Amino acid sequence: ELLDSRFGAKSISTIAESKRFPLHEMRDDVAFQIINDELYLDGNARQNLATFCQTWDDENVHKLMDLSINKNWIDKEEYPQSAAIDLRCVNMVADLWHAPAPKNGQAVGTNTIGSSEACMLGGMAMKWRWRKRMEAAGKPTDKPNLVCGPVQICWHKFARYWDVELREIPMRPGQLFMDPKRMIEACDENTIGVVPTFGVTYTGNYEFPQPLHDALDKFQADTGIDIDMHIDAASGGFLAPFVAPDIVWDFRLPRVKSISASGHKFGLAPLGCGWVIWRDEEALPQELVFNVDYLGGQIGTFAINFSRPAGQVIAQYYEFLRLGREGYTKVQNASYQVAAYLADEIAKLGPYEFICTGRPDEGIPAVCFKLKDGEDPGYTLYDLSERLRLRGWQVPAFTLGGEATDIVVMRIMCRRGFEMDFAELLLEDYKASLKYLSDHPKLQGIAQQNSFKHT
Amino acid sequence: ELLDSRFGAKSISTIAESKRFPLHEMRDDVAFQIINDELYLDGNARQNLATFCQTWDDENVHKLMDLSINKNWIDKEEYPQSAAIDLRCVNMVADLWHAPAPKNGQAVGTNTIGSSEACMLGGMAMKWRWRKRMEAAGKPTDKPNLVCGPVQICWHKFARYWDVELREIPMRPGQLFMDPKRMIEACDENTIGVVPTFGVTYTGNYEFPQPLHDALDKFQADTGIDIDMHIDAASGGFLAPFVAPDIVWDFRLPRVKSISASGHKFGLAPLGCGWVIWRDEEALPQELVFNVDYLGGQIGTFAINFSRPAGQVIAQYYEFLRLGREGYTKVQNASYQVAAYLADEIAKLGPYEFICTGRPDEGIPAVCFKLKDGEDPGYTLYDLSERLRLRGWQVPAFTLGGEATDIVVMRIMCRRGFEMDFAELLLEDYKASLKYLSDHPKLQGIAQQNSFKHT
Amino acid sequence: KQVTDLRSELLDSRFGAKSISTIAESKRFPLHEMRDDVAFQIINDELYLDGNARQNLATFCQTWDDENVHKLMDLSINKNWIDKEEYPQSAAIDLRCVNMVADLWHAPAPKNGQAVGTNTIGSSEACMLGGMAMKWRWRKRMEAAGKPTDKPNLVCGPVQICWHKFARYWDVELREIPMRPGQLFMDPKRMIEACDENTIGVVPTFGVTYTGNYEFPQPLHDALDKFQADTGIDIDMHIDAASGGFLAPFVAPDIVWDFRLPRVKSISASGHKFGLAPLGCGWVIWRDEEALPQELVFNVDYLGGQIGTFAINFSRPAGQVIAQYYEFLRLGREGYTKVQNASYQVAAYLADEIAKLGPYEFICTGRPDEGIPAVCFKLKDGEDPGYTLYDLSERLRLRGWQVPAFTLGGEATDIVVMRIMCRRGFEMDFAELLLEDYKASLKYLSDHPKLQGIAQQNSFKHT
Amino acid sequence: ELLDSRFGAKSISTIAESKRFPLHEMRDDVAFQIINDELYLDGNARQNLATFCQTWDDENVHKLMDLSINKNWIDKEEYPQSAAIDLRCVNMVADLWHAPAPKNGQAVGTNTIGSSEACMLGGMAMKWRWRKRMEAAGKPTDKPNLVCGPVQICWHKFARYWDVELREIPMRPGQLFMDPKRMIEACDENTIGVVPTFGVTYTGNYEFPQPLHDALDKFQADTGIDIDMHIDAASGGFLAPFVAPDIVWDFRLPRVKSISASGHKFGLAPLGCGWVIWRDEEALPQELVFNVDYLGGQIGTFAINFSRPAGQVIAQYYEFLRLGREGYTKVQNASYQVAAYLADEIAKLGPYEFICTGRPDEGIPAVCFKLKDGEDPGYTLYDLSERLRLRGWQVPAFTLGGEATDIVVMRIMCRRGFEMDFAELLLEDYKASLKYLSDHPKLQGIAQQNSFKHT
Ligand SMILES: *Cc1c(COP(=O)(O)O)cnc(C)c1O
Ligand SMILES: *Cc1c(COP(=O)(O)O)cnc(C)c1O
Ligand SMILES: *Cc1c(COP(=O)(O)O)cnc(C)c1O
Ligand SMILES: *Cc1c(COP(=O)(O)O)cnc(C)c1O
Repeated sequence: ELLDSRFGAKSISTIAESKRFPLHEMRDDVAFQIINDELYLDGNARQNLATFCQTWDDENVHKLMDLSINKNWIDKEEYPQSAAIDLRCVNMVADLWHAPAPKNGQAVGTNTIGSSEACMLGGMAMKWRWRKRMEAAGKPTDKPNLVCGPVQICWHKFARYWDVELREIPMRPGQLFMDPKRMIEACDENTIGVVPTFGVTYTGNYEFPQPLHDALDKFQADTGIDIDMHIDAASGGFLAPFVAPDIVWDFRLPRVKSISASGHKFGLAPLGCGWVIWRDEEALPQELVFNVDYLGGQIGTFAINFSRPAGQVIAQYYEFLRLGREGYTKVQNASYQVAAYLADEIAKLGPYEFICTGRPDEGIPAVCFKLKDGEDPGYTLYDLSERLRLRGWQVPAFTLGGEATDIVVMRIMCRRGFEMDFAELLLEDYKASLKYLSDHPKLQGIAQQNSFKHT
Repeated sequence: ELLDSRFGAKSISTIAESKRFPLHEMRDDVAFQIINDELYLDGNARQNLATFCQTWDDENVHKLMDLSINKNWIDKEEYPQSAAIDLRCVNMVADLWHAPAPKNGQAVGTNTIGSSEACMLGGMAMKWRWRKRMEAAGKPTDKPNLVCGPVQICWHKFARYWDVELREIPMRPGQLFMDPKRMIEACDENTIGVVPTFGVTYTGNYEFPQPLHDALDKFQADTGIDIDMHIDAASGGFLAPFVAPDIVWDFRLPRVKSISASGHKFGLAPLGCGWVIWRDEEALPQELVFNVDYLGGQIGTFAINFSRPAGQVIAQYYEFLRLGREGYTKVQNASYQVAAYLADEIAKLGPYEFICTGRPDEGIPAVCFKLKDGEDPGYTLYDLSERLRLRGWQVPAFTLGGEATDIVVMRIMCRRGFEMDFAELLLEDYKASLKYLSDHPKLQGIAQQNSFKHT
Repeated sequence: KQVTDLRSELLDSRFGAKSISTIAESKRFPLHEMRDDVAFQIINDELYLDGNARQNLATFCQTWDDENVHKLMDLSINKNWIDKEEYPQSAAIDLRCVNMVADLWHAPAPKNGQAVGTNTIGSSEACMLGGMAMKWRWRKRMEAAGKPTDKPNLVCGPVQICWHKFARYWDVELREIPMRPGQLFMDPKRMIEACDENTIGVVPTFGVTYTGNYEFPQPLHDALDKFQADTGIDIDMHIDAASGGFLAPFVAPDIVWDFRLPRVKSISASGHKFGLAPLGCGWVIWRDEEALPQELVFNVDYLGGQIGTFAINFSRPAGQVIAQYYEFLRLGREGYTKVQNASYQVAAYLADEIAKLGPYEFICTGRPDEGIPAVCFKLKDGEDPGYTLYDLSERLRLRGWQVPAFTLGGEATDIVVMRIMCRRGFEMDFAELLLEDYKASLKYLSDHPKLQGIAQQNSFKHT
Repeated sequence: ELLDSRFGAKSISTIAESKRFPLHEMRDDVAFQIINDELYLDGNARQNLATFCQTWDDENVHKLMDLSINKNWIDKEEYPQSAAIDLRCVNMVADLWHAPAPKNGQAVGTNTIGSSEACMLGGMAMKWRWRKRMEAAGKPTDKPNLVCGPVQICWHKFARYWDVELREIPMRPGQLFMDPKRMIEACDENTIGVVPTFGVTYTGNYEFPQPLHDALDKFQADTGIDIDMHIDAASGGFLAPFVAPDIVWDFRLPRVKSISASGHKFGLAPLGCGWVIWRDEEALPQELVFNVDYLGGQIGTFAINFSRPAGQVIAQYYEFLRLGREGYTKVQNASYQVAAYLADEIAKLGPYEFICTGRPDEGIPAVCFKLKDGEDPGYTLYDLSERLRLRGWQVPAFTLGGEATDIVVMRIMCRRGFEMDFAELLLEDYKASLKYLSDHPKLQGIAQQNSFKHT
């Protein structure tokens, strides 16, 4: 019966006998080749403008990852040097965010797999601080709520997974984020804390912690209710410090007790890297820290994951070391330049409304636009997305949350390796698409599938 | 002024300015070299018998991991084929654990970073399942407890972070594990479930689910109280199915609603891979599952992390494809023969009483022993542990938990790579140590430091 | 009543097939073939048992990996050094090194364009070549004089073991000036005493293996000149510059030790020590044509005329010469100075810092004008700080560091020293880490008094 | 002014500033490329039929040699595993040559850089053995001699360096080797030993040690004088034990007290590896062995070299383990079948007389032939040799020593990698050279340069 043209031998079908555990062994390199070949069906992401996550390859990151394939992060004993490098990073990130100079030399924070993990960790201490304070006073502590904006999905999880009532201030037309006013309306003694999104996923815009900080101070005076903040700087955290160092959002704000960020977003780390830093020893409840015994003393951890590769910490460190402040500033500005240029060029092409023009002071390096209300140029942005996909380009169109469920937007993400010249290409394909849509009016209204929007 | 003999130029110390974010850029290949050089301080782990995790390099895994560096586990859209390989592995693991053949062709479960995340996930599902049952019966739900043996630390965490009373049945002399009787005294209507550890971290013994299962059956008959189980098969999950298949521990038992294991332990997968499988649709409360829109429809995920590499999943598949049931049976067998050899040989070298002798029907491939009571051979197992460390071997000695807190043990872990030849090297260095310790009596009692134990 | 499913043969977990032991029948020559990749993987796997040497502070030899050196070595795996015909370009490179090394040591300008000297495997080969050369030069001078040649002797200081061998193998009587407290080196006075009409030569060691100090050839050279005026005995030197040989000419070029001294007839050194050559490279250079007795040089025929060799080894790889040429070429005078300086800066820092932590007396504080980049110290006399240097070495080993504590020779058999060697790739950052581990160790020994005096094994001291 | 076309920079010449030590730095890659480029002027040896040494590249060997570039043979302490391997080899080789089973489980021998060092060692042991014995009898030990045959240059070296009178028995027409009768005549009380060369460099025939052994037995019966042997098995050492094991040449013969061989000749190791084995303990004088101290005991070495790579020993081991007896037999026979084929075919091409035709029982895989006396086919072997070179082939013609100064031979060496297909091509170029010389009668007797002949 069946032969394979690669091997010149009897066929082994990954798609049959994929319902059960395999019975027999297979020659090693044959297994390797079968799998390798089917990976060619994966995209490479170079033409993907939806994703936040690092997609550019650096030959040096590959080597570091490869050496670190078995280095256990949780094993501080066998891999003391990796452990050291980790602790360094914790500090360097702490510093980048203006955390108070730490007491003994070592800042209160931890590496994580991503911002998802950093956030629940952020959330758990937030809930714990609120709880303790609340038992102290002698009041019920069974109904905690969290106040926030158009948060990324992980916050919704935390909410459910931790039994916290989520008051997400709903998106609405010409009022897309958490403003002072609607925040204060959602706060009372049962609020564990307020979570501004420093770099909203859906739109790219910054939520500005400073106006929000003011309203929480006035709140305290008025009601004697003290409220903390946690900044989800999933992408913000490695942009602002460099391209807008005078946006005050970080630890410079006394209410911020912790900040998290994805290193594998604008932090230039490979996939698998996240950070969270607490203001000081006191932001982090001791009941959450578990001290594990090892050979030269005992290190306490607050983390969900246990064993895992230390590869990404080493990489993150390598980016940190090679670039520095000076170097990050050049990288991030390169991207803002591309975003900005795309924003200026895309306005010329249709009747668009910009939620985000890719400006260092308003948000991350991303262009995000919607069709001007009740204007009809002969196509939806879904339709336009589709023509562009026929050109290799993943540019997502979708609907926003809240009360702006109505609105369809397009969002372009300018990450590292999307240089000016590709930008150029995109625009040539972008125009080609308008022209084709123009010449075939029947193409209007047909596509309607929301794309992957969450990272 | 300071210079470096690698680079014959101005010194760049990573230990100076290691507390703040660096200002200036560095040549990319110097930064790489600086970090590469400092990783040689890390152990290669080949002589470490403390860890459970994979440390054997295989060129084909290295290659797969390297291709997979930017592949996003959470992005089913752009990496449609990794998405596929992940779904197969879920299926294949379900099968391995005797999951009821899945109704629509896809088993209920999910990849994870490790058992840590897989156990919380399972724990969460326990807590919700129980809640929903009490609510229905109109009863209070404020005091949930979990009943278990000498569990790996990850469970202490679960209890803490999710407000569950952990009834850890205490280790005691001649009574090291969770027995049916002590298990029953700890149970009540608030018990969200029982967790046997099918491969105890501290000693290597299996807690056999079957006797405990009987006890719960009798308990339900007596009280009306229906208690579920989740098996912590961290190591046991990829051992018994192959070398001891008629130990009845898995979904063959009606109460076991979910199983978890480490891919990076005896799963043979590289660091950062774990599995959890649920019996059927009803073991997973829907409220826990979050739906993400993409282009080809929408997928539901129950998972703490978000973005993270697909490398591991793919490597874990390669393992499955290349080995099969046949393959793994031989691989696990090889380990068991070594531990057995070691336990049989070591029993001759001193007054030792074994808690674990590395037999496939008792536990994982590990040797675990303590000094006989009232016998004094002229050294403690800490003393021996240090002599060994001088000849490169990491053979941990530590003390047990609960009421066994008195007991010092030494535990030798046998994993892939640790072949009979090396076990021979180890025996020689063992004997040489016993001899030096014998000629140098003064050394007795000096070392007293607990080694990293939890994995 | 059973539950397992087991196979009745030893299995390997790597290959999922029958076990094959390296330990069983490693006592006879193997009978059967094995799959190549399996043989490779078995051997490679048991090489992870070797140290990587990065925290070895005992050894002199080069241990830092450079990607370019790996590639030259790999290209040269089959390049036979002795085959001047097939590898003529390897042959010219080798010649270029000899010239360069002569220039570096102030050998008088070669009359025909080529210096007198040869590459070797290491200093060992070099010194015996040097010693045969010395022995023969003497021999001839005495038969001319019609005096007996059957009782030769050699006069030197605390030499490296290789001179003990030379002396044994070649029936030369060894007059080793013994070591002794506050006089650890072959001084003018004592040298003179051992010398008579049977002394083939004097061997000063430019950079001592045991401590790291230079014996300074100049003062010994003056003693010898004075010795000739008195007795009429004309005595030659050969300098064992095993490590000094690539240090001083860059960081202390006014220390006069080389061919600027007329009694120096040959110098040897190890390329794979401070030469920055990978393992397997040495050099001996002769002052000139007359320094090398014609009877030692064997003339081999090859296609483009005939070359003469003075070597113990024959067939062997040109990998190291090529690599050592690369070093020479990329670094140059400008560069070696920098590289070498870096290392001296590490020794100097280690010494200044280590002094602060206990009752030590330093034999060698790693200073460009006194010796190589090495710290050597002993415990002060009649002082007990609560450990011996042996014990400290053992706690230190427990953190990965191999820092040798051993006894010295001659009459300082009584004295125990610790010796740190700073070589390329042991940078200031590491030094730091060592220090932190050294303090830790002190603190551990302090809290554990019973530990004192138990350890007494000598470490490998010889390179 | 002057520029380099490779780097579009100022020229840097290696033939200029290569009279004195360079003054300046140079970029690391530029140096690399400069040297690397000139190495293409070196030949690859694939077409060189002069050399005995290993020239065939195997990918597995490259990798091991590259792992061991820093691994110090003399540093038993830092590289314990290499030390173990090195020792295994001494045993394996010992076994191979039928040494008596060693007392304490470790044969008396050592790895060397080559046969040359290996003979020097054997050499000194011979002189010492004789010195000791003669002192014991109260006799003069100032006039030692060595009896031997057409030795390789290392013995001429040994005789000079260590003041021994070399009594070489000279080759002469019709008798090219040390025979029993001329052996006996050169022997006396001052003979430190006899050295038969087990595979003569200049012709490829074996000197057969047995009928010499007889002569030494008969000699001792008559005179009372006892003479020992050392076999120079540079090449034959790793041929005979596989293709012709009942040639009695090794430790079977009681008077053999040491044997030496080149690994990098027929023992298949890369350049830089030799072996010398002693019959037992007593074969090796204790004054020759130096005892270094190290941390886990003390090892006595006997060797001229100190620090050097262990790369080749590890390589040599790899060749032993992967090939075994069965493998080597196959390997070497293939070399002989080429040799045997060349001899038969060359024969058909003109008026030659053979000294050696590549038979397993007479010598090594080598063809060696001279012109028939008083015949003139129209060229000298020197002239043939030159044409052969124009077609890329190194095939040495040269004269023999002593009394055969009159005889010019060609010697073809058949080593691993010179397979049947290349034999064929050689012939096709041999045939054409002969036709050219035929057509150009003027070329005759012009060339007259001896080739490198010594290995
Ligand atoms: C992408 C995103 C996340 C998810 O973070 P991961 O690193 O992908 O786990 C969380 N918060 C925000 C604001 C995001 O944009
Ligand atoms: C090691 C271990 C764990 C932790 O697993 P990771 O895969 O390292 O997250 C959990 N449970 C048990 C029983 C273990 O042995
Ligand atoms: C290292 C050393 C030697 C031996 O050199 P090798 O190249 O290792 O043979 C000789 N003399 C001195 C002074 C040494 O330090
Ligand atoms: C080449 C050769 C030698 C020399 O040994 P090397 O391995 O080249 O150092 C000695 N004897 C014979 C017969 C040889 O052919």
